[PDB]
Amino acid sequence: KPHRYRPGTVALREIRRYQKSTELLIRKLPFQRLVREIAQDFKTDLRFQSSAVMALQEACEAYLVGLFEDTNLCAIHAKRVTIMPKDIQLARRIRGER
Amino acid sequence: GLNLIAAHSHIRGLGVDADTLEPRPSSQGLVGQEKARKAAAVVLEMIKQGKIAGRAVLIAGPPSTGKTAIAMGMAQSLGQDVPFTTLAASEIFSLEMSKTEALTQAFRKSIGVRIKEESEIMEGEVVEIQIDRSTGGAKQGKLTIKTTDMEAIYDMGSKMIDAMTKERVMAGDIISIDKSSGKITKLGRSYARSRDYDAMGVDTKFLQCPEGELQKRKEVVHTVSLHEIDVINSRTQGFLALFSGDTGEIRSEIRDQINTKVAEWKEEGKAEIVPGVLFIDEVHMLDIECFSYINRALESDLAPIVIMASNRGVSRIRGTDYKSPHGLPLDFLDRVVIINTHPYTPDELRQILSIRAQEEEVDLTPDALALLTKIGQEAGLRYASNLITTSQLIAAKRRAKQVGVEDVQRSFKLFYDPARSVRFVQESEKRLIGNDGVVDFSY
Ligand SMILES: Nc1ncnc2c1ncn2[C@@H]1O[C@H](COP(=O)(O)OP(=O)(O)O)[C@@H](O)[C@H]1O
Repeated sequence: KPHRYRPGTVALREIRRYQKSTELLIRKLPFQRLVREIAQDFKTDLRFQSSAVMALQEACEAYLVGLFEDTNLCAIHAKRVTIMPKDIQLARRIRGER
Repeated sequence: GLNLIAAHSHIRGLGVDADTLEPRPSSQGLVGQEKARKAAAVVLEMIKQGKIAGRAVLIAGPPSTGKTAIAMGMAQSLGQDVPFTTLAASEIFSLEMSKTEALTQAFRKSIGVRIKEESEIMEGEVVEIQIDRSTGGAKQGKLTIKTTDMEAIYDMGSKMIDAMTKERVMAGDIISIDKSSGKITKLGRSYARSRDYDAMGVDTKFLQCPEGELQKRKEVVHTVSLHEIDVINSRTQGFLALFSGDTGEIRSEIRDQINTKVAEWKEEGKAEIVPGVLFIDEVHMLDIECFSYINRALESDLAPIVIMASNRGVSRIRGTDYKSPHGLPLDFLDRVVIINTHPYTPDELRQILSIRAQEEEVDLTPDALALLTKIGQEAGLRYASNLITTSQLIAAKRRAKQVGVEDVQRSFKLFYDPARSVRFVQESEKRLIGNDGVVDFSY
């Protein structure tokens, strides 16, 4: 019979891997299409430099990673190990952002 | 615009004190003719009052004495509230229908049925249209609309999704929907969405969003003539003949049914009857058969007031070989009261020329207006009025900002009046083809 780790073991292994690494976690081409899709609604035939979209991944991933940290504190303040949408909503609202 | 300057364009009304029917010496573009304008105002009052049916009024007087002007003044002072039909008596000699049928249709055109109705209209800017078109189509879809004051989303029924796709309704489109019919009119494109309209050319206009509630009852007051109801009932697209013509002689029993039904709608209070005016210009072009029909058409309860103009003296009645005043048979003239228009005094010519020089963009120097007045006395109001346009065109050729005597003199020299034209004819009788057909072409 093959091994199976307990619920929460690999979550911690994953935390310790991604907090040690720096490489980008969203896929490149799916994000380019999201940027160009957003840009179309502002102005047609816009172009982005590759550095302009790569600068923009780095900004938004840091925004999401930084938000998750604030929401994780809202979860454990509710004595939950589990983050839930009202944690996102509390974090942003304390930040004056929702 | 599409209305150019025309002979009657300066007539804005009848020019009469509404509190007393006293004609003001000039107002609303009418000058003099005071007694005739007072009488036409008394006719105008009883037109608006509606209680009196099938009276006939003749406006009689020499040419250019303002008979059409007074008729146009009444039309301008009735406006849209009352039907106003203008008939040149030449028009009833149709090849499609007998002249009494043509003359019946003219009477029917001059009675309005006024019908008041409501509908809920939904109007706003399209925020989104989602339609799945899931092989077939129109399965399901959602519409979001906003005003400045509200936003709502709607699930659409399948025959509304057909309407939306038929009108190619798009995000940012400002639409009204009549709900009970389900027709969609695109009132315009919202300005905030302008960049999405990549196919629209730069000539495209844009609008601000609608304001207030998305839905309200809007009430329409229709007025439809008895003639339109007659023609609608003639054939399966009878109304289509209200445009092309090609109505036949509409059968009398159709009209008799409609008269009964309109009396029912009146008694039921669903509709009101609005009696209008029929104006018959140069009524002496009618013949003796027409006048015999009119005599009894006027006795109908659903008869308008009929107003008529004649240039004619004691003159031959058409379709016979004897003469009567106005060219109208005495038995018809017994049913008619007569308003007389008189010739103008020189100061009234001066005022009318001044008004006509305001309606066209003309500056007259004071001596040019005096000379045109003198020409008006000598050669008639209409000719001097046509010298106004001519002089401005000559002045513009010499690049003058104001019309001077030199321009009026060029006009008088270049274009002959009727009397000098007759004198030219009476001198040239050998070169002009006579009533005998004889003419000499040699020098
Ligand atoms: N009393 C008046 N006030 C203003 N304009 C008038 C008056 N009488 C006639 N006219 C104008 O002079 C022209 C000739 O008069 P019109 O009414 O056509 O006479 P008729 O119809 O009897 O031939 C028209 O352009 C008309 O507008």
